Amino acid sequence: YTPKIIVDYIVKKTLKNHDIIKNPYPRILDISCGCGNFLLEVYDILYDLFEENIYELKKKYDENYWTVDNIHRHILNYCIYGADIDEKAISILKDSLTNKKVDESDIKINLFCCDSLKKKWRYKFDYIVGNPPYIGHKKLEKKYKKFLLEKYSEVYKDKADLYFCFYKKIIDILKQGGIGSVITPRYFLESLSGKDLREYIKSNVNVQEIVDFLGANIFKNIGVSSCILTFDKKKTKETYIDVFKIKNEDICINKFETLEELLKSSKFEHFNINQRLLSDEWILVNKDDETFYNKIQEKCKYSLEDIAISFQGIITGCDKAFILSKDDVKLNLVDDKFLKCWIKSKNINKYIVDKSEYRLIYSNDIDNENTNKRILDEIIGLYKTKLENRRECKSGIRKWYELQWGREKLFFERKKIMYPYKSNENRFAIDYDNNFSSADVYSFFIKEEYLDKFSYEYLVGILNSSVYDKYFKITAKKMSKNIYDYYPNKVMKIRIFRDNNYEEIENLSKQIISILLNKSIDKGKVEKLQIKMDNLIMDSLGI
DNA sequence: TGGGACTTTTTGA
DNA sequence: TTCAAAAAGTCCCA
Ligand SMILES: Cc1cc(Nc2cc(CN3CCN(C)CC3)cc(NC(=O)c3cccc(Nc4ccnc5ccccc45)c3)c2)nc(N)n1
Repeated sequence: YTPKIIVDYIVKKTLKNHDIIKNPYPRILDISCGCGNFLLEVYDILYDLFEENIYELKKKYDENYWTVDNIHRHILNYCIYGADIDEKAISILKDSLTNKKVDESDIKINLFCCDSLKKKWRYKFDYIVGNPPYIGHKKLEKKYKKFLLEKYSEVYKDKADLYFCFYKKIIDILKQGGIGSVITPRYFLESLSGKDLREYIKSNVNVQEIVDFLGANIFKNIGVSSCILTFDKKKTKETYIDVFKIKNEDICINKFETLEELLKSSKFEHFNINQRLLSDEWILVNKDDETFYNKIQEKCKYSLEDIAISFQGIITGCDKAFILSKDDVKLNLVDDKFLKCWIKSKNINKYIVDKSEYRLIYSNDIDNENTNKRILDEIIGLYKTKLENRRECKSGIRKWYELQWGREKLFFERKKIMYPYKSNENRFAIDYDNNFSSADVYSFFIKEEYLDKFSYEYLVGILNSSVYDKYFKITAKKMSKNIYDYYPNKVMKIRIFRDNNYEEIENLSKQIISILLNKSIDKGKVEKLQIKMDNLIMDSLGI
């Protein structure tokens, strides 16, 4: 059930400036009405609009048709259209619409109980409103997904969400100069699946307003990040997008009776984006952040991808059969050549890695099963059946006791920089202990030809700085509230500089490392050091 | 007695 | 062959 305030805002956004005198026959469609939250409000708005200009319509058009008593019949005959797949909800909505007036004379309501994505729509619509469903993967049928791939190939790929196709439908059946307004999951704004959908939206319609609630709990007891999209097919030359980006994600939607008061408040920020200048990922930042990002990009002559080699952690396929507590007795059964240090995301802090509390049995170095039979029978064999259900074990590529994705031994066993893949801040650490990690920690190492130009200490010094934290978070992908995705595709794009401040930055980073490593804690001074380093970085970037 | 955050491994390429 | 992205269900406490 969509919140009433958002429904009212969407309906008013679509219908407020409709010239009922010029076009007293508007077609407003809900594609996922369900109980009919949007359609009842549309009915109320239309009834008020018709009654306000009833005598003007009576004078302009047929005098006998336009009467106050006939408004209900006219709205139900020519104006309101709803579609859904639940017949009980359709009947409830039809009863609610009939009870709005209180057959007597051929009362007909244009409500359809059908698959909206498969219906052959006989005519397009002036206005479209609503909230497409959020049910995918588990709910879809094998035959249904194949039909989606064939029919909606321009927005639907692999395991993409269903509502993508709904966008494809809403644009297609929107009359020229019409208005559409929906509330959907926000994930398509920056996910790789939505690239085709975003291109389709950009090239087919004009986006007017984007309200981005980020991780705010819009829907009660549902963990979906929602956003409101308003678009039109009007012949416009400028096509600038208003963006209302939320600031406080911990708000509840009761601050005012109207969403406009919330948007106009300090809990939201507003900025304009030129649609023609949109990239393929829809960064959607304001002017100050854009200037900051542009200056940093211009100042830096190198990037992480240019000078570093990145990789993903070990994927064992069954962690319980290979990861043990470093104090476990069964580790006496394993030769120390097979044991490697193992860390988690929580082990990663700024500039350093916590001491490994776990050991990984690098079983790929076990050649035959007869020599190390004790390890296989008494440690790894406890999950052997599960290990045999892995894809590569079935295909015959991987032995049952081997790691499914053991990567390269030498990549991990070197000096390198590690970072968690999901964090609330930049946490890049130098690994001095040849630590191994799961896929929750990514790693990279400096290329040989860039070793003299760049050092690990300097890299972690600038990367953990507040400047680079803001710089990354500007374009970073947000998947949860206060949690960003630190993945190689976005991390390795980070640009880095090298100037006369290099030596002092590296020295401050080394001081921070030395303070962090020493057992007796005096960590407060690190903050002070950090501050100084940030200053230098700003002096380098002119910010 | 109800309500949200969390890391392992499955899978396309 | 192996990369890396993203899908995905179990749990507890005041
Ligand atoms: C926040 C919360 C959790 C909770 N239990 C709970 C907690 C935890 C984690 N803890 C442990 C203590 N800390 C060190 C960290 C937090 C784990 C579990 N079980 C688990 O079975 C568990 C443990 C680790 C990872 C995962 N797979 C997923 C992780 C993340 N995304 C996913 C999305 C879809 C599907 C699966 C996951 C499941 C259950 N109970 C209450 N009250 N609150």
